[PDB]
Order: sequence, then structure tokens, then C-alpha cells
Amino acid sequence: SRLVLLVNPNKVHPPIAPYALDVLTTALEDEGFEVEVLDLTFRRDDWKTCLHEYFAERSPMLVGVTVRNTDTVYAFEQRPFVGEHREIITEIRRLTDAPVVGGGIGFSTMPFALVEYFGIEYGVKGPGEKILCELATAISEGRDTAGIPGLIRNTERGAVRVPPAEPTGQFEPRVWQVDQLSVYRRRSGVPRKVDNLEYYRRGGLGSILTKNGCAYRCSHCVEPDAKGTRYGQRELASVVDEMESLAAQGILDQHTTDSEFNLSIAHAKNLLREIVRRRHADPDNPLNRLRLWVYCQPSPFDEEFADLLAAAGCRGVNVGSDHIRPELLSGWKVTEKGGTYYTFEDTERLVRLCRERGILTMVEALFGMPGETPETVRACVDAFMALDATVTGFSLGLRLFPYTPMGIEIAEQCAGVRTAPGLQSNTADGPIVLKPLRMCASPAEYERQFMFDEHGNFRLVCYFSPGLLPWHGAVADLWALIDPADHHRVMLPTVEGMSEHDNNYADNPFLTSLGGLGYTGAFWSHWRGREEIMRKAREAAA
Ligand code: B12
Ligand SMILES: CN(CC[C@H](N)C(=O)O)C[C@H]1O[C@@H](n2cnc3c(N)ncnc32)[C@H](O)[C@@H]1O
Ligand SMILES: N[C@@H](Cc1c[nH]c2ccccc12)C(=O)O
Ligand code: SF4
Repeated sequence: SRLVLLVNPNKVHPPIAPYALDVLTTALEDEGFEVEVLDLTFRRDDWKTCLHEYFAERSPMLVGVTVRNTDTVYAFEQRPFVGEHREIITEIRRLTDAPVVGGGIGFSTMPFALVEYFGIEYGVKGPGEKILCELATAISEGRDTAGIPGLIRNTERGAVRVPPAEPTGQFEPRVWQVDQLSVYRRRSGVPRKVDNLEYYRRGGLGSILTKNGCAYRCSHCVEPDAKGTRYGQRELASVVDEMESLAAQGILDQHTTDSEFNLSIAHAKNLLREIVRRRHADPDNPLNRLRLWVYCQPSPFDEEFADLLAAAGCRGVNVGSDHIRPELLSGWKVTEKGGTYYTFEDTERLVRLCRERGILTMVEALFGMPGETPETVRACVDAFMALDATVTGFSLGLRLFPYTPMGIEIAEQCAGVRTAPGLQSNTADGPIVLKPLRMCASPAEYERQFMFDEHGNFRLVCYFSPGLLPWHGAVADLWALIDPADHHRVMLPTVEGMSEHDNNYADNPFLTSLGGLGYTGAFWSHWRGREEIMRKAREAAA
């Protein structure tokens, strides 16, 4: 048999197409395998029926599950998804004896812990298209898997990784894991394949990857480890081919899925040049209606980059400025060498250049990192609000993960013998004592503590700066900083009982409605006029 099943357990709406499965499908099929996708995003109330019918009819020899999100990563909410993922995986193993392999960005933040927690045979950390093809080949040919480089295997004593070596595989480049040549085929209306048009009609977005990895080391961010610490760039022609394929299907709003679009800047500029060239070469090319949405850091973002974004069809930029105070940004928004890489001028210039070219902007602020006080919060709010960005998103509190510098540093402070100031969890019974990796018997133990307590219960560990103590009181003080005239243009942690204003797209009811109302683009691009969109919605409901 050469049949591989790939399952999407993501239930979050507004729906986001599981891009990962399209990458894996292309790689597998190019290797001569047959691939079928079971997408449960639109089968929330009857996914068991979807599983029952499939496994009675088909016999895949390997089942793959993509775990995009471990949780919402919203410190005030602490809503896990891995329990619901485990429930789906448990139903799968009930229905078949074929091995199960796990993967995903969120999966790669704690792959050893999840392999043991899900109780599955295999897992991959980072990009999986090359490792999965070798795994499927080994299973199909009846071969041993003990020599598959990069494969995490679930032994009877626990999850153990084949070296590609850090036993955790932390902070590797992972460029060798990336398929840098192929066009990732994006299909629509095809049974048992990812239905990209369905996601566009119902959620509002398409997606495009230009490069894997991030070379920086921001203390809050899981991506350098979970994705890779060096850039694996794709062929530009293959990227633009895929974008043209999406545009041809009518998927005009495309969100880049790079860690940061403007990092590895020469490749991003050469990408925009190729898009502009094809747009100019033929007016019928559907890229002429492209609406590109991107992630950026405040630097590098120069006038040439801004001109290219405008000409290629960029419609909005989300910039993770995160803060203004150098005392807070130091040791936080840093490169691998430990130095900062932007100032507030860079965000000011980014917002100005996008304004001059009719490109919308969202500026991110993350409150509660070490050093944060009420006066540091007020300083960031006053300065950020004066940028006149389209949307200004204020988040408060940090979710800790085993392979972020904050996760490691706070585990260092605990040293396995005491709790650390600022540690928080909504489900904690007493002191949260974390253990550094070197004090743990296995990767699984070091990784699991950031999500579970000793008794196996969910205990999603967060950090809140003790300087924000007299952490809900800070929310009321943060709301007071925003002028009522500016309420419409901010995202904020929501006070008691109010409608959702949070910078949180996971099951946001207003954002869930936009698809049915025909709105598209980044989920923040219509935040400003939500009052009018709601008024208009009840006008056609009557
Ligand atoms: C773009 C983006 C978004 C966009 C999506 C745009 C779109 N139309 O696709 C928006 C803004 C909507 C968004 C929303 C959210 N996101 Co987001 N987002 C990203 C980002 C930057 C790229 C995701 C992506 O598509 N990558 C490209 C795909 C192809 O790669 P991949 O999924 O990782 O897949 C590869 C590997 O993981 C592997 N793999 C994957 N699955 C499998 C399966 C198997 C079996 C195997 C073997 C291998 C394997 O192989 C794949 C091919 O190389 C990621 C970080 C990142 N750099 O990936 C964050 C990220 C995934 N998002 C994150 C979060 C928290 C969210 C939200 C929950 C935020 C919120 N509270 O609303 C929501 C969830 C929305 C949803 N419906 O699921 C977190 C996840 C953290 C965690 N621990 O899980 C990340 C890591 C951001 C961060 N730095 O913390 N997101
Ligand atoms: C959008 N981010 C930059 C783009 C990045 N590629 C990503 O998808 O996270 C920055 C924002 O992500 C959020 N964020 C990232 N990691 C965490 C985390 N561990 N806890 C809380 N918020 C986080 C913060 O709001 C931060 O301002
Ligand atoms: N603010 C992000 C989405 C988001 C919300 N909460 C998050 C937590 C972690 C990472 C991203 C997010 C955006 O506008 O695109
Ligand atoms: S915040 Fe952006 S630049 Fe910093 S590590 Fe994460 S993805 Fe890279």
C-alpha cells in the first residue's frame, strides 16, 4: 500500500486552511504516494462520523495529524487545543492499527511531550515534507525506522529522536527539512484534498510561504526553534507560480506565512519584483488583483521595500513593534547575538511609508515582559496611539514555552527548587516550580511542564510582570488610557462582560461572521468599521 492519510483537527473559526497538508501532499505525491485529507474544520459537530466512514472504507498505512496550535497563546484565556486533538487521535487509533505521525508548528514547540501525550508512534519537529516522505517509504517498504534522520520515535521508555546532536533538537537550522524547489499545489473543490476556495469563501484568506525559519531569537517567540533558525528560501518562480494559481481560483487576499516577511530582505524584494513583472507582462494575469497581507518587523523597512509592496499589491502590514522602551526591549526583541535590531524610528517610518501608499497598518504591543510597570505601559500606549495606525493591538501577559528564551530563563530562576516571580496559571494548585532542561530526564518531561501539572491536568504557564501588581487590575488601567474617540481603532484585553475586543482571532464571534457577510483580507483590516458592518448585517437580517 502507498496510501497516506492526513487529518486536520483544527476546529478554530474563522477557518484557516491547513497549509501544512498541501505542502505534505505535494511532497508525498511527487514521491509516488496516494494522499487523502480528512479536514475536520467544517465537521466540528460530527467529526467522529467523518472518521467512522473513512476508516471503514479506506486502509491507509500511515496516518498523519497536523497540530497547528497547542493553545490560543492568549495569557488571559489559557484555552488548550491539545486535549481536543488527543480526543481525535484516540478515535483514530480505535479505528485502525496503522501508525500515527504528528507534526505542526505548535506541535514542534513540544514534540516529545505531545508524542507521549497523544500516544502515537512518530513525530516530526519543524518542516516535515522530507522526513514524512522517508517515513512513508519506510513503512510502505516494511523497513526499519530507527535510521530516519530527524524522526522522533515513541519507544516504550519514551519519545526518542534519530539524529539529523541535541536530544531535544532545539534551535537547529532545519533548512535541510525544507522543500525549497517545488510548487505547493493548492486545490479547490477536490474531495479528500484541502479545499482552499472553501476556506477563502468562509474565512476570507489564502496563504503563501516564501521562506521557512527565523534567524533571530526574540525571548517570547517559539518560531526560531519550532520552525528553524536559518532561512530556507523557496524558488521565487515557484512561490509566484503558487500565488498566481491561488489568484486564478479567485483567492485574492493572500497572507504570507513567513516568520517575518521583511527579514531576509533581498529575497523578499526579489519576490516583489517578480510579482510586479508578471502583473505588468499581462493584464489578464490574476496577480493583477492580488491583495497581499504580510508580517513585518520594524526593520528593515525602507522606501524601496514600501514601493515594491505597493506595486505588487500589498494591502496591509502587521508590524510586531511590541514595545518602545529600550529597557524592556533589551534582551527581548534581539538577534542571536543578543543585540536589538530596531528603534521606534523604524516603526514610525514603516507606518508613514504605508500611509503614503494607502497600505493599512496594525502595530502590535505585548505588555508584561520583565521590567513592565504601569508607567512603562502608559509610555508605550501614548507613543503607539500617536502613530495613527489602522489598528493598534494591545496584548497583556506572556505564554511560556520550553524553547523560548523566556521559558528557559524562567526555568533557570526556578532551578527545580522554587517558584519564580511573575509565574502564573489560571489552573495552578500552589507554587509553579519549573525545571531547566538539564535537570530533566527526557525532553518530554522538560516540555510537558509548560502545559501540564504533575497530576496531568492542564496548567498553561504564563509570565506577568510583578511590576503590574496592584493581573486583571492592569486591564482596567489599560482601558482608561484609550480615549473613547479611539476605542474603534484598538484591540485590548476586554473588561468584565464586554464584547470581545481582544487581539485574539481564535473563535472571535465578530470575525467569524465576516465570511458569511462577504468580507475578506486580514482579520484586522475590517476591525475599524465593525459597528457599521454589524448595523449593515441586521439591516439585511430584517
Ligand atoms: C500566518 C499566521 C497566522 C495567520 C494565518 C493566515 C493564513 N491565511 O494562513 C493568522 C493571523 C490568521 C493566524 C492566526 C492564528 N495563529 Co498564527 N501564525 C502564522 C504563522 C506566521 C505561519 C503559519 C503558516 O501557515 N506557516 C506555514 C506552514 C506551511 O507551515 P507549518 O504549518 O508550520 O507546517 C509545516 C511544519 O509544521 C510541518 N508539519 C505541519 N503539520 C504536519 C503534520 C505532520 C504529520 C508532519 C509529519 C509534519 C507537519 O510540515 C509543514 C510543511 O513544512 C505561524 C508561525 C510560523 N512561522 O509557521 C503563526 C502561529 C502558528 N500562529 C499562532 C497562533 C497562536 C495563532 C492564533 C491561535 C492566534 C489567536 N489567538 O487568534 C490564530 C489561530 C487561527 C486558526 N484558525 O488556527 C502561534 C502558534 C503557537 C502554538 N504554540 O501553537 C504561531 C507559532 C505564532 C507564534 N510565533 O506564536 N496565524
Ligand atoms: C504577531 N507576532 C509577530 C509575527 C510572528 N511571526 C507571529 O506569528 O507571532 C508578534 C505578536 O505575537 C504575539 N505572541 C507571540 N508569541 C507570544 C507568546 N508566547 N505569548 C503571547 N503572545 C505572543 C504577541 O501579541 C506579539 O506582539
Ligand atoms: N495579532 C496577530 C494574531 C494573534 C492574536 N493572538 C496571538 C497570539 C500569538 C500569535 C499571534 C496572535 C495578528 O494580527 O496577526
Ligand atoms: S518575533 Fe518575529 S523576528 Fe522575533 S523570533 Fe519571532 S518570528 Fe522571529
